Amino acid sequence: SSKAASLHWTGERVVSVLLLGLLPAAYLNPCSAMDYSLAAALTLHGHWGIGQVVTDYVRGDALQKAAKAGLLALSAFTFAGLCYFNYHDVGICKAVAMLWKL
Amino acid sequence: PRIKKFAIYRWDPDKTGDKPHMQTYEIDLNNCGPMVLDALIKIKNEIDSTLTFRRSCREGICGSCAMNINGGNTLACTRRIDTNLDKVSKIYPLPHMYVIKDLVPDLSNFYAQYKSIEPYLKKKDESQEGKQQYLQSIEEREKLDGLYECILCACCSTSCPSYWWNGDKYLGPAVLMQAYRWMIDSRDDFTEERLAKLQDPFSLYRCHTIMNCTGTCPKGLNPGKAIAEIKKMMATYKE
Amino acid sequence: TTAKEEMERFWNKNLGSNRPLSPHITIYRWSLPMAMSICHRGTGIALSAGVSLFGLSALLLPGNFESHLELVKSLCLGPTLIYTAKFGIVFPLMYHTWNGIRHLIWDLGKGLTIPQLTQSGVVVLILTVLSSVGLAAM
Amino acid sequence: STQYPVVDHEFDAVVVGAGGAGLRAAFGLSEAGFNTACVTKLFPTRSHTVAAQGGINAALGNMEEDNWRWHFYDTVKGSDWLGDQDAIHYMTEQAPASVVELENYGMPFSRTEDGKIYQRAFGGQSLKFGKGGQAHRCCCVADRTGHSLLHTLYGRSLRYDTSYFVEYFALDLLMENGECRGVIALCIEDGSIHRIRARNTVVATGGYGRTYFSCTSAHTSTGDGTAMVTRAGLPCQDLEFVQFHPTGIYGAGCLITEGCRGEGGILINSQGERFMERYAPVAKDLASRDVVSRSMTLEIREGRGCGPEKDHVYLQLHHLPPEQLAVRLPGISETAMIFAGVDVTKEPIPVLPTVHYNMGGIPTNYKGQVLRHVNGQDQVVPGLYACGEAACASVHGANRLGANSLLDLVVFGRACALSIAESCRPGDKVPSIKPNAGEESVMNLDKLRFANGTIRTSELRLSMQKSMQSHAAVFRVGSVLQEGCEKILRLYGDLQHLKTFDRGMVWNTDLVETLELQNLMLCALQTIYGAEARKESRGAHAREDFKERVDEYDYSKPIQGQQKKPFQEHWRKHTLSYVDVKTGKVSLEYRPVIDKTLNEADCATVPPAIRSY
Ligand SMILES: *Cc1cc2c(cc1C)nc1c(=O)[nH]c(=O)nc-1n2C[C@H](O)[C@H](O)[C@H](O)COP(=O)(O)OP(=O)(O)OC[C@H]1O[C@@H](n2cnc3c(N)ncnc32)[C@H](O)[C@@H]1O
Ligand code: HEM
Ligand code: SF4
Ligand code: F3S
Ligand code: FES
Repeated sequence: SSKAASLHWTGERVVSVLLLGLLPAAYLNPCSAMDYSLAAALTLHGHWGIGQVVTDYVRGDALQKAAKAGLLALSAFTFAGLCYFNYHDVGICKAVAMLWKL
Repeated sequence: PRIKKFAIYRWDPDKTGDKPHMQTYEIDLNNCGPMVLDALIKIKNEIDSTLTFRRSCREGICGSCAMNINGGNTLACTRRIDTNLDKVSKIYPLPHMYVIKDLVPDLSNFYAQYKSIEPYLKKKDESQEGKQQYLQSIEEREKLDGLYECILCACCSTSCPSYWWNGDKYLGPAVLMQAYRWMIDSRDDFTEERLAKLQDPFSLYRCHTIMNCTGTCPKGLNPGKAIAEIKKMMATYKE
Repeated sequence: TTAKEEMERFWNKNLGSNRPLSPHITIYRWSLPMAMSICHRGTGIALSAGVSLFGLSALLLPGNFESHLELVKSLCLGPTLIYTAKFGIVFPLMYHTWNGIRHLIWDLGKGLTIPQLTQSGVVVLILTVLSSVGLAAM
Repeated sequence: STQYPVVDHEFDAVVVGAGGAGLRAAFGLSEAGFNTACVTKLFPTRSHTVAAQGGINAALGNMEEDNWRWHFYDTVKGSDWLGDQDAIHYMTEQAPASVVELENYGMPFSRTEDGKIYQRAFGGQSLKFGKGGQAHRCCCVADRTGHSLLHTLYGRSLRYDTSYFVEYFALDLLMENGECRGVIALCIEDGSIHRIRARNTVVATGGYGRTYFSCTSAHTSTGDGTAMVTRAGLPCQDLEFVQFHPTGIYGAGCLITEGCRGEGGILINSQGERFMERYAPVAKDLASRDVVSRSMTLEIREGRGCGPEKDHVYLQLHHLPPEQLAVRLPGISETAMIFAGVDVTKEPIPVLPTVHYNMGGIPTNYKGQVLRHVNGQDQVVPGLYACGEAACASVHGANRLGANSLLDLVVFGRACALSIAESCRPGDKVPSIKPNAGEESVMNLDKLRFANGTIRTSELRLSMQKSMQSHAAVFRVGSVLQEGCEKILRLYGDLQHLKTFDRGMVWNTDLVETLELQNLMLCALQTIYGAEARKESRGAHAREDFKERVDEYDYSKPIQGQQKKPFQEHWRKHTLSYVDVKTGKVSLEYRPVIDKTLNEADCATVPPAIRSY
């Protein structure tokens, strides 16, 4: 039957290595495509991470479903917000830059 | 004379309104075997015979006397008493377990989990069994070393915070290592399906590689390392 | 009796019993591997909190990034006090980053003995301090 | 009284014990379609067989070519002709099939270049009926074969609907007019008392090595089924036949395997001279357990003892290659370091003969059925079976061979199952006990639970243990045994002065250990009175006042022009021991040993001879 849990687990490690590939690459070659990738990976990695934390500590039927939804909303918003920030503002790379030569 | 203090976790299910307290004893190490169980047996036999705990083998293969001694889960019959008199031995039952009566923890769920992974040789064609001996190379046999030696003492699982929080659905290191034991036993035919039994967010995947298990095992085994090996099989098997 | 029935009965007896839970965190020996797993949790949590605060404010708050930077500049930019914010921002990052690599090497199947655990641990701590001092210095 | 709630159960069959013997019987009965209970006072995996190390004998002929009949000869000889030859035929012939049965269950046997089960040399084993030199038929899982024997069987046991009663303590048999109806048991968890009733009952409770101060056996080896057979006024058999394993560790008495000597390890006195060359030039330190043990003891008494106290011997392994010690003997390596601080690869283990195995126990057929003794003739006890160290089919006779008990377990657990599956059908009239049955076991329970006497349980235990140790060791003499006897009888009288401290229902181990003491004493009484009555030296029972093996014939010479001794004028016969529980008086009787095999044509009777190694 479905081999979903193993896929989710593998997926996680894939974005993990991806997120780790991006951080140095974003430094060296700061462009827009690097801003979005960072937004995608950062919030997806983040989303799955809190996922595990929730699934560990949040005990109960309808109470876990709820967190899983609250976290779903949080992520979508986080991802849109960063996407907005990239399109209509400075963008992650350049923001970090400005922030740092300070 | 050499007097050593022991502080042990107490609770009586038959005494009304009793709560978990610590009783202190004192043992002359001059007149006692070098291990913690020797001490336990000695206070039980001489000081107070209410002290209730599991034991059988005295040499650390039965796994009966498992308990949290001075922070860590081990076997009391296999760990030496700290000859340091300026220290008091704090003894507790296995962590995060229902205490039946002091030091004696309900392992029903533990054993049930073990049962749930079918820890025995499974064959597709079971009609030739008992007739001839199965062949297994010296190399194929080695893969079982450091896995078959498990005592089902529960020190490891009972040390995994993931097992604390999630004892109901998460199988734990002891059980998971035995699933793996059968997975790579070349005589077994049901590897692909033993894997599939783990395809949920809980049974295996509550392991976040904390490694208390391996670090605590009274027998030198490596449950965590085996969980790793399971996880890579899960990620790679075909069907 | 099935493994499932044994589990049902275990929980039925204990939940409706006067039995206590045996102490756990209150009694278990603190070890460096364990502390390091906890901080990986914590750092991971602090970072997502930061990334979410950052995206959500880009949606819910007025003005541009430049505007909020000028707000920071008007606090009067203490020399070492700014290094402190930089350090405290990149310290969780580096920690989780390095320890995250160490996690990936574990997923590969390597470094999973108690000797390797203590060594790789110490190493992560040392890499964190150095990349945290270096990054704040940039 | 109904302070104690009685809970009634109904099964086709009950097994008391969850060691190898217990398990094999339990799931063998279930496989056969019998609704089967299993009562055990420990989680199955905690039973003593986990502690087993050296191996399990079976003439698979994996190392060289072999014949089971050769194993047969070795065993009857081993037994010093107190071994019932019909049971030894059955066992040895079955032996290959029983070990293939285990390996096909999943036992992770050590392997050879062929991929077949690795077997090794073991004490007392030969090829070509004693003439062909050393044999290698001890099947093993490194030196941890009992552990994995038990866990594989336990693993297997989970495939069947056997009802387990874990951490339940059997008190007595449910007996009705000489017929066994079941068991009455204390549930340790909640103090409740349970009558389990069945058409057939299997007793598989192992031995009573805890009668002694120094024993390789578990704390839980307290002869509890032997105790139950006794209170039912049934005989025990050959209880005075107590094996001393040669190589128990000096400190905590823990077993170091014969496998060590089988893998090339040497026994050494303080002169350094490998002394088993002196006592048995042919077999050396691979001789019988009774002989090696006896030769060790004599080297101590004569000043060639080792250590500051001069009271032990040395088991040298350090001359063997490290990689061989690692692969063949990782277990003993570990425990010699843990208990004695000894690095097997550098220093020799300190070792000493220590109580190990009870070849006596509950007499049975080769089919597993418990025998009583009526008008000097064998009578099968309806509804009662026994197997393993608890039983006595006397397959081991006067001296067990190494790796024969693990075999005993798997063969006779299987047998009890087949005997039941062949004598009746599941669903048959489970016979009904009186509503007030097992009354007295409760009264006993209640008197012990509330016991407010003069002498604490543990103090009377140590009294018995040190008395058995000083009066019934390796060598015994009439006078020492006599003092030993009344000393144990005094201590049986002291039972009425017992003190208990725990009043609780839940896990009152104070109380179970007291029930255990009651059990240990009945095993002690019988071991010692029986010992003092036997006026000969045979197998493990060495008398210094009667050095002779007293048979029907003088078997050294040809038997032709010679008068066969009357039955009550010799000693080649099983001891049957009884005890009146009210006064602890030991009565004793004798039955002949079975010499004929199951088929002369396939397996010839080995008549008695002068037996040396
Ligand atoms: C001590 C020992 C023995 C041993 C050995 C190593 C050691 C340290 N190595 C051996 C070896 O390598 N090869 C071999 O052939 N034998 C070896 N032995 C001897 C052997 O282990 C024993 O003879 C044999 O294992 C006895 O097994 P058995 O199944 O017959 O009995 P048990 O394993 O000791 O367990 C007893 C069971 O009975 C239950 N029980 C006991 N009393 C009660 C009461 N009161 N109520 C309910 N249940 C009871 C126990 O729970 C246990 O399951
Ligand atoms: C590139 C550097 C990073 C790497 C290599 C990395 C890798 C990992 C890995 C492998 C895990 C799994 C931990 C486990 O098995 O328990 C993890 C957990 C987690 N990560 Fe990251 N991560 C990085 C950066 C980040 C960032 C920036 C965030 C947040 C914005 C983050 C958020 C989380 C969270 C919330 C968890 C869950 C905590 C837990 O489950 O214990 N990570 N990380
Ligand atoms: S792996 Fe070690 S700690 Fe876990 S049950 Fe087995 S022997 Fe005990
Ligand atoms: S303590 Fe744990 S979380 Fe996994 S590595 Fe060991 S089972
Ligand atoms: S009692 Fe056997 S493990 Fe300690």
